[PDB]
Amino acid sequence: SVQNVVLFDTQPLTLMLGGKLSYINVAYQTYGTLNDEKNNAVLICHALTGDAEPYFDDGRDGWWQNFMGAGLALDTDRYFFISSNVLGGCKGTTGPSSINPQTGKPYGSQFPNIVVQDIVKVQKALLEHLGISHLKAIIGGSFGGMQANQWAIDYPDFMDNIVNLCSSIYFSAEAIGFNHVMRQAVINDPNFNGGDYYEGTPPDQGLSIARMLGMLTYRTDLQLAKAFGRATKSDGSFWGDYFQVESYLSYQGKKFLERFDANSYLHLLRALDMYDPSLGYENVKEALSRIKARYTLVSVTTDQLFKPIDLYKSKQLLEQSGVDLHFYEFPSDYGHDAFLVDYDQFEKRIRDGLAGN
Amino acid sequence: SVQNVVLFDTQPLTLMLGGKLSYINVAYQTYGTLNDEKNNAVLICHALTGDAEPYFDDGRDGWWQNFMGAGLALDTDRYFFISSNVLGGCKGTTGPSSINPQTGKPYGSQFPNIVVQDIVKVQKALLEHLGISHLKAIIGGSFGGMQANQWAIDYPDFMDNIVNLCSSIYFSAEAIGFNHVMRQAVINDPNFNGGDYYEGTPPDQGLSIARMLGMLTYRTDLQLAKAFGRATKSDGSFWGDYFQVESYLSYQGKKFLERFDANSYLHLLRALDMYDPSLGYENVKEALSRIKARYTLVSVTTDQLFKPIDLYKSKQLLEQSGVDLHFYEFPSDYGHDAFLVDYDQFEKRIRDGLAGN
Repeated sequence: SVQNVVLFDTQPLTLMLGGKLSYINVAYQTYGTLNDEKNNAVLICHALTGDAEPYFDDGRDGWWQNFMGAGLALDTDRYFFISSNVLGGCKGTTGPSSINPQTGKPYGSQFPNIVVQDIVKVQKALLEHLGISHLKAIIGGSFGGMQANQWAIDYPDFMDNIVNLCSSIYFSAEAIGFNHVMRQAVINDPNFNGGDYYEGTPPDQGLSIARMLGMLTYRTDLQLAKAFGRATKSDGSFWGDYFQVESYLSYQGKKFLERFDANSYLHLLRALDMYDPSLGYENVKEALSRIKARYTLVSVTTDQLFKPIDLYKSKQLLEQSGVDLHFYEFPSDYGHDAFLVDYDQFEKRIRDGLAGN
Repeated sequence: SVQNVVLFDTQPLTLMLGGKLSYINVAYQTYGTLNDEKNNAVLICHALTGDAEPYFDDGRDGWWQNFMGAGLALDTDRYFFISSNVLGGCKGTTGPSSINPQTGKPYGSQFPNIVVQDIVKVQKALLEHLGISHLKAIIGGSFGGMQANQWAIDYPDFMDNIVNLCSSIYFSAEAIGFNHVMRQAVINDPNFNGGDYYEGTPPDQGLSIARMLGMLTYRTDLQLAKAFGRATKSDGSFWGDYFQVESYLSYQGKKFLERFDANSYLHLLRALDMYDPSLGYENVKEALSRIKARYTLVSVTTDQLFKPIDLYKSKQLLEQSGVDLHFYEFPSDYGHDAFLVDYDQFEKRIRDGLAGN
């Protein structure tokens, strides 16, 4: 039961890469109870395909369901959580599928290019609307960790703690490569129509293929060996699903189409791979030297997307700027998805991160 | 200047998965001089996108150019090398782009499904034609290593030495996943026309995307970080090439179209991921227990496609069947491509492998 507010109505959002957006709807949810001191507020930043709803109490499973709730690491008895769909998203916050106020048709190909710096400005405006003037913590994994990192730079005294799970401050060359293949799969779909597909058939073939590729970067080869190995589908096909792992990828690629928009996927992939914490500052050292928060950074050693090399490059850059840094690492079969799955290994890191330990 | 011979004319090749092929042209090349004892013959088996020409002496660069020649690891002063394009290929040996003798049009969608067991039967027939009744060695990397492995099983006393570089006897679940995405990229190209595209526009979009994905599995993230890092293209585009790594992938994907056929790519991907040395035998242990050759297996520890987990699973299976096994491993920035690039680390392994050391 997502909440909504229209912002940037009387003054547009000026985007880092140029051009502007007006009448930005922000979809968001809150959980728990803000205390009298108002000192227990936590911002949750979602990952690439996440949305405003990490948790439900009524029987549904949110994207962080088993990590969140009464007495759990994301403790709804303790904190007041705010979670919002990013600018450029497709689950309520203004994105390329939204109606362009200037045309009455979806933005589509006309949606401006956005970066994490824009996304966090929208989140700041939301918190201003909600009357939250300081945060106990900001927490996010993956693309959400980049949002948390950017918050730490842009609003250095606004939060006590930053909890960055499984992200680096720069995306690797190889990871850019995967994003590139995913974008090209979408854009070369015969129904893409340059991004203006909303009045016709959507680019389902390309988006489902892109999603399958993304999924192959999110866990580990060991996890897939355990789940499927070389099990075969009973009546498979050579040019379709023959192995069980192929069946699973095809099923999940198709299921993804029910919940995501191709243009949003393109815009957020580019925000992710373009992310540069130095943008708007003299250089990265100057940007990171702004950070005053207690900063927790967690590396999964088996992550195949944000690999240890990237996490260590980030660790070094943060240390070089004198960040109050607390770095932790461990292996997980779940690789990049571990921050969403491996509660046993993340529980203490999250609990301690939020609390200032 | 490839040589050609038509085989399986008076008796068709019966394929493992059913159905038959007649009038199979085999494109091949020989190098060096067969000695009077005829005991210096070596079969080279090419990898997924390789062909019959690993070497040229006239100025051109073959696919194994810097490893091969006078006094080099693949020593053309010492051995008589035979190299042939695989069944299902597109560089001279009968494949889906070849004319179907029964229709006068390319096989296309009518090309039968093939496996490594079929490919090696064609190679055996070629050697019979050439009057080679025993080999000093068989050598191949990647998909070529699978061909070498299969030779060792099917014709156990036909060769002294087997040199298997960077392949396992089974493809992993994750690796199957990548093949699946690559196949779907091709098949969902608007010009694929179910595989019968030869009279129209070829599926260039899908094939170039598939190739880009393949390339991201063939080296290492470190190698890409060294080559490109986050360097940008001077006048890039958001939905096209923005980073230098993207430019490179797009350029190489396009260049690949000049030399490869989409249907061949599909057929060989399936031969690779379906490869099962137990096929036609009671089980894998029975199959591998047939091997009598001195068997060299090399693992690149940084290989991101045939990962150490797979190479060790293979090592164990070969040992369990009492194979005369000689296993070596080392890291390389070039990962799966190291057997084609990293001469410094492969030179001794190849030299020793061929010679019976």
